[PDB]
Amino acid sequence: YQPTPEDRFTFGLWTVGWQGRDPFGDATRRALDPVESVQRLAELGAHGVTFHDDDLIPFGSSDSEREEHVKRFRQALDDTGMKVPMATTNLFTHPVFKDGGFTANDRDVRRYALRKTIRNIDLAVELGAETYVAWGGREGAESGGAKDVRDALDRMKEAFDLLGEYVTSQGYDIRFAIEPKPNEPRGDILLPTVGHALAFIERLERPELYGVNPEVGHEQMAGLNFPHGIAQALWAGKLFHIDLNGQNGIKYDQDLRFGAGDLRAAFWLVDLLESAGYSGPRHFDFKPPRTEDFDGVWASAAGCMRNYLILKERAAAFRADPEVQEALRASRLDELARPTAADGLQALLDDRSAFEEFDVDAAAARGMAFERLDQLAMDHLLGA
Amino acid sequence: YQPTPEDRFTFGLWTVGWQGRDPFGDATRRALDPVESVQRLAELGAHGVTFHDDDLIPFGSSDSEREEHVKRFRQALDDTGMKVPMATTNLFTHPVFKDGGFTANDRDVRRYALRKTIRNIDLAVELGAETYVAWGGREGAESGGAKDVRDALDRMKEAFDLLGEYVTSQGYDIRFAIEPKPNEPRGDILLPTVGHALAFIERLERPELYGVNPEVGHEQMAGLNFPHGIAQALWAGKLFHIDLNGQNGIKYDQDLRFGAGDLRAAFWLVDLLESAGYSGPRHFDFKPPRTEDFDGVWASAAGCMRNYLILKERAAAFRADPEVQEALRASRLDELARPTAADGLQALLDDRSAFEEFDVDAAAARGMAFERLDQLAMDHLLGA
Amino acid sequence: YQPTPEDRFTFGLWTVGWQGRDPFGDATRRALDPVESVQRLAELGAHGVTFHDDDLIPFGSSDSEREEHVKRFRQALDDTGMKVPMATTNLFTHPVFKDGGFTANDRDVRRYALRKTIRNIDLAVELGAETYVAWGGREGAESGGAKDVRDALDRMKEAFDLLGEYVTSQGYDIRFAIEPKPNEPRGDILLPTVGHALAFIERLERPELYGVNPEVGHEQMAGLNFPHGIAQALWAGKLFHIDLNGQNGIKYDQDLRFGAGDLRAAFWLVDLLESAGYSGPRHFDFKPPRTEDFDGVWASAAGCMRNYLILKERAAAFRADPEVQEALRASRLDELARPTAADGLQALLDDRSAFEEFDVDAAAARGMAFERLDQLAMDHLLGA
Amino acid sequence: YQPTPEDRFTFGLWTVGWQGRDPFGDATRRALDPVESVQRLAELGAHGVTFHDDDLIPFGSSDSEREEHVKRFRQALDDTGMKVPMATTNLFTHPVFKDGGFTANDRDVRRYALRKTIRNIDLAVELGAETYVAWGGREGAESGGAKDVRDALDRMKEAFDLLGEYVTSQGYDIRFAIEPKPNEPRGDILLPTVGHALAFIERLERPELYGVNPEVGHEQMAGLNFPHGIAQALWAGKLFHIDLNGQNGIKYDQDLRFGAGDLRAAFWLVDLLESAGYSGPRHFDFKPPRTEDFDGVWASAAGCMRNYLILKERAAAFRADPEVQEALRASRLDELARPTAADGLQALLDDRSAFEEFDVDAAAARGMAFERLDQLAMDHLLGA
Ligand SMILES: O[C@H]1[C@H](O)[C@@H](O)OC[C@@H]1O
Ligand SMILES: O[C@H]1[C@H](O)[C@@H](O)OC[C@@H]1O
Ligand SMILES: O[C@H]1[C@H](O)[C@@H](O)OC[C@@H]1O
Ligand SMILES: O[C@H]1[C@H](O)[C@@H](O)OC[C@@H]1O
Ligand SMILES: O[C@H]1[C@H](O)[C@@H](O)OC[C@@H]1O
Ligand SMILES: O[C@H]1[C@H](O)[C@@H](O)OC[C@@H]1O
Ligand SMILES: O[C@H]1[C@H](O)[C@@H](O)OC[C@@H]1O
Ligand SMILES: O[C@H]1[C@H](O)[C@@H](O)OC[C@@H]1O
Ligand SMILES: [Ca+2]
Ligand SMILES: [Ca+2]
Ligand SMILES: [Ca+2]
Ligand SMILES: [Ca+2]
Ligand SMILES: [Ca+2]
Ligand SMILES: [Ca+2]
Ligand SMILES: [Ca+2]
Ligand SMILES: [Ca+2]
Repeated sequence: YQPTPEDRFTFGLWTVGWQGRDPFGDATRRALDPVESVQRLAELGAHGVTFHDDDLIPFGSSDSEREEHVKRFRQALDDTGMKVPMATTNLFTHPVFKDGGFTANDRDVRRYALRKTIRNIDLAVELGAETYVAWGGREGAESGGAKDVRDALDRMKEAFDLLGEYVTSQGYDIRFAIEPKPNEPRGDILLPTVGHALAFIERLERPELYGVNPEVGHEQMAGLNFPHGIAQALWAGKLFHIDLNGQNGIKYDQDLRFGAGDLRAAFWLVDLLESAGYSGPRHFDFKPPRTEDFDGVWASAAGCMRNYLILKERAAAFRADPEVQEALRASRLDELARPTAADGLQALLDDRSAFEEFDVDAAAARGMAFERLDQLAMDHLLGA
Repeated sequence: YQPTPEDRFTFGLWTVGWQGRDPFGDATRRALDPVESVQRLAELGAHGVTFHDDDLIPFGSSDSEREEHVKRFRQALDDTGMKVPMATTNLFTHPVFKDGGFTANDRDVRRYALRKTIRNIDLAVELGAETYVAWGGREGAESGGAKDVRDALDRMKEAFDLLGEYVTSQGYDIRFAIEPKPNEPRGDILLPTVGHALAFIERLERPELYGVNPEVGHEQMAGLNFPHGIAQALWAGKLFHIDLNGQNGIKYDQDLRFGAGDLRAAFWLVDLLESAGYSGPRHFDFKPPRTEDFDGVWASAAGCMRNYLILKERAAAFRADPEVQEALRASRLDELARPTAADGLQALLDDRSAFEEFDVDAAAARGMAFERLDQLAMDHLLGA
Repeated sequence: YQPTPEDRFTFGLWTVGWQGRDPFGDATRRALDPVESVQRLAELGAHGVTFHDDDLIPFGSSDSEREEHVKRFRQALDDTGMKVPMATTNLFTHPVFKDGGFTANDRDVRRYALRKTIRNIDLAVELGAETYVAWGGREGAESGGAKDVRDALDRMKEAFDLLGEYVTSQGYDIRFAIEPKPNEPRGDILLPTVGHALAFIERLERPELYGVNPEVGHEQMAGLNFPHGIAQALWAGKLFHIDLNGQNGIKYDQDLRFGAGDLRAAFWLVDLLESAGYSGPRHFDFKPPRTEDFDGVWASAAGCMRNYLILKERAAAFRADPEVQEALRASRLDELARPTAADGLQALLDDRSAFEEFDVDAAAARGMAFERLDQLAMDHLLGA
Repeated sequence: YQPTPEDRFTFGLWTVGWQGRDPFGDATRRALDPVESVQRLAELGAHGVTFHDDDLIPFGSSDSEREEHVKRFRQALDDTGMKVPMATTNLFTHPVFKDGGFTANDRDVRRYALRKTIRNIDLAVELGAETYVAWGGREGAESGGAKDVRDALDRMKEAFDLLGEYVTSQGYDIRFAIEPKPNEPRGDILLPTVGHALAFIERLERPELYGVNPEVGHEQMAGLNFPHGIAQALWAGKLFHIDLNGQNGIKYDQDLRFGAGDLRAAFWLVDLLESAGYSGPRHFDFKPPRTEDFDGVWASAAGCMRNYLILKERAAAFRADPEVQEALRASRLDELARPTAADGLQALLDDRSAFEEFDVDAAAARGMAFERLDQLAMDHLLGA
């Protein structure tokens, strides 16, 4: 279960570089130079790395320092063959963003958020990124009177439209991917789920430039089914990128390594990504637990890729098994894929077998055989 | 705090008529004749009533029985002055819908679900309903292999498109409102939140014919903020109807009376509905607890309306209070409502005050004053 | 992975016999005669069956009918070799228990609950049960003023003490096991978790006669860690029985088959039961989904046992693997098992290495190596 | 609604002194000198303040610095009349406690945790504290193999027993109060709820020296009912202290000001504390949101006390209202408080009215009248 470049495994600098500070605790690890992270990730088999502006160039850097940080990072990419498929802006750490970046009540802060984002889009394009993620972690509120949500959505649409106008004006090919999160750090965050983000994009001036970047743990923090949400994003043609990790139910964002947390949902997620032919990066946005030292960081990163590969094998074995294919037919998954009334409305209205002469009791008595199907899925996942 | 017709308070026959059966218990109340419910609700001050096909006409009724049930119900509406603003189809009780109505794996069941829905749309229009709700409570799954979600969304779009074609073909003015629910009775339900439902409608052939019918307790079962979701529905122009009740967090659907459950969210919800000028029915979809007898049913129904009216008074007093208006300005809610960059992209890019000369520390130091604002909101809610 | 009698797999009559009625749906399966269930379960490899009074003898049965129902059930046990290790009372279905059995506000109902329980304890002992479960599903409230909790705990202690006095007076060897549940059907249920139940037992007159019957899905409905709760019950010497099933997080009680839901928690649970040498029944309290017909019921029941057996194999392989034993030492699990200060308080107070000369930085720098350990656990669970 | 000394309102130095750092953000406020916090809290009407060792004396302080910090703090207490009723140890911030203090796998860390705790107990007693809180925020795990829970409970009992032996040996009158939390910062924390903590105390060598310090938001993070848990702690005689704040359901620990979050549960909590005659500190363990500046910190602290006082008034008005007293009788709360069978077991067994001649249907038909009672409670809370 060894990673290959074709696996398109990527990691954020902030994942393996997380120093272990939490709401109740100081750092447990020293900061990592991005150069070292790129070298270690490449040795593990990763194919790419992603960054926030402030992960790559320390906030408040001079132009000379900025150029030096980029130069060293570019050298590490060149030394390893690593790609930079995606970048994003830090609009959450600095205290100025305490009430948001794009939807801050203070208009001067909203303007500043856009200028900081635009500067980094230019850098992202220079490093070859195809996707630019927006995670509005500070957009939201802890109390009802603090944020009029319709006004905040107007400000959020305004900002995304300006960014769309900027990329179009520069002839860039980069597309945006909005990453939903339901809460944390704000009490409630705006566009809290993949559904809210999909609905919002359809009101933007150039919707084609935007998609979603769903994260396993985020949808799970709302107790939602992550593979279902990904299916709806795929159905919309909007799965531009994805963040893989684990989460143990409704609680704070744990960012466990992928495979940890809800193992069965990880299995059905990989089954769906592979069956649907998702072709973007398989990006891990996780945090090696603060209990770990540097050796445990790299073990945790390797485990993300290993788990994806084991799950890929088992889901492929499941779908290819003739006994599973027979069970899928027994459960009528083939009939779910056939149109309900390709004959048309009038034909349906005149079809007595659809109503007047439909034997509801006979239909009701037919078992769905879903448990047998699911135990074949469990046996394949466990290699039983 | 006495209801008036202008309050547009409505109730489902199945709410006050709920007999108290739960997963672990038999009925605690006798069935109510819809005629009696219409009479009692009208005496409490309600203005309208809603129904599923099977609440008004027992499933499997002959045409003569159907006509008789409707005749008596029409007489009660006429005797009381009560309206029927909304109706819906029962696509969840009968065992034939065990795997769904519109998204059942069995194609014959999907066709039957549409024929049952169409028959009731005709009746709804005859009774004067303006909104027809779809609640796909059986659409979903308990296991991963049982339902391919992209195929189910294709079947769901197909069904909604056929229904849109049917209402258009009859020249009806009725519009549809899809009611999201994240789970229960299925392990996970398709279109689980207001966001997913809004995003789905934008892929339908005639999106203008569809909106949402969000329910307080449903969004709260995903731990989401209900007033935020309603704000996004309003922002989209899609709040066609609403279901009001209470819920105590993430657990089974409690359907408490409105005002119970999360009282502060009820306050901010009524504040938003009234400020936004929502003009549809204020419909209660709740269940008087099974501990209650018939007298407690009517007390619970009256309490729904009373609570809405007390909250309406307190939210109006809050928004009208000059001290609150000053606090809103102190927290910059006025600046949230002003465009970020009406000057345009190029002007923003050339504005040094937005970046090069923006004093982030001075901006960061400015408190938002949200706690003072929220304690004024608490004082108004409590009449302190 | 075929069950043997030594596996002590048991099932409630109400599990495979569940007819599929839910809050929104009618039965999807015909009732099962307990005789048929005992025969089918025995054919699958189960070793025992459990019952509520009302599952075995229909509520309101005459003495002759009661004797006949018992006679046929005894014949089926004799025909199959099946055991009856545990029984319990239905104090939740009948409307008289709408506000509780032992803690009903109506005193006449509390007395009746005790008389109904006592009658069935006599029957349980006659059928050979060693454990009598109490699940106070109706003990609790939907509103604050409805139940004074200190008074309800007094009534609950009174009832358990009377039951303890009754078994002691008859010379029975049967012991009680209280099954916690946090909510559903009541908004909040009294003794909501294994901790609350353990604490309550320590205030009973004969605490030795009571233990707990924790259920996987119940603790998970509070988002608690089920193996941790079982560890605390074991630590207390109070794990008298256990209910095995699956649950997908915080939501209504799903009662999926064991292995479904949180698969990693099922793995750590079986690892703990086996390592601790738990010797009671491995009882499944689950509901085959209502999508299923009779064939799917038996497939679901078989899957419960299969999953327990696969997890038993993988956890045993994990603990026996020398590489895992080395990792456990690397993570200091051996040092967790050694007393902190067997040298005593004064020796600790005078030990400069414990404070004055303790190098906190050197200790802090040592990684815990938990991720490597956990990926060995994942590899064993998946057979990778 | 102005605080008085008799209200016993207290606050932790770390509450109003919280600098606003979160998992995704830097500090938004400068550190406060404890002297200033004591002065400001006293001006607001608080009566006492509490501390962790490391809030009062910076970690790694020399003896001279330690004495100076204490001297200035003692001067501020003397200048204001403020009390120090409770203290606790910081066993979570420093990286050495990354795997716990008392239950760290590393034995040297467990010894160090006890020595750090003992040093601060001496200081707490010198400052007049009556209660010493233990919050084992780092005791727990993110993965199954990392912590054997029975061994960790042995180590936890060992540590508490040594602390009990230490206070007894010094003749101190101080008692301990264990504060449960279900998760955060560890994936799952040991003794996750008030029930688990109560059960654990009953296994300690001197149980009389230990009680609980429940926190509103903590029990709510498990979706549990906080007033119910407090009722069980009161029933056990173990409510030694309490932490008051708000929380909006199951998610990360928000620590909102008291009254925010679940307002109805705050009402029933204050009703219970006052009716039961709880006589310990009404301590606020909350964090003014990081959106706020210093003025908003003091507004938030004042709001905690104001809300407690408004709720105290409304709950007292509720219990004193003759119409509410009549409703309580109508709902049989008086019968809940009467023994079920003071006549004894044999009298119950021979009482035909308890079984043979009990009319279950007549009893079942009696409504509980809980909705009318609850709407009187809502009307009192809102002053309607
Ligand atoms: O993906 C986002 C992540 O979830 C957050 O924690 O940091 C910003 C990243 O863009
Ligand atoms: O028993 C069921 C079978 O498993 C399924 O495949 O077809 C319907 C039948 O009723
Ligand atoms: O609004 C829906 C309700 O939530 C459900 O329980 O019954 C169908 C109704 O249409
Ligand atoms: O103190 C703050 C004030 O409350 C707000 O209104 O303006 C910013 C100031 O910094
Ligand atoms: O174990 C209990 C189960 O969880 C409940 O649903 O039925 C009573 C059983 O005793
Ligand atoms: O690297 C760590 C190792 O994995 C563990 O076993 O001992 C502490 C070391 O610091
Ligand atoms: O009460 C505890 C609080 O909940 C935690 O966050 O800090 C330690 C305090 O002792
Ligand atoms: O209607 C009910 C009344 O409200 C209660 O107080 O007594 C039982 C009666 O049945
Ligand atoms: Ca995350
Ligand atoms: Ca992410
Ligand atoms: Ca509902
Ligand atoms: Ca509804
Ligand atoms: Ca259950
Ligand atoms: Ca059970
Ligand atoms: Ca807290
Ligand atoms: Ca606390």
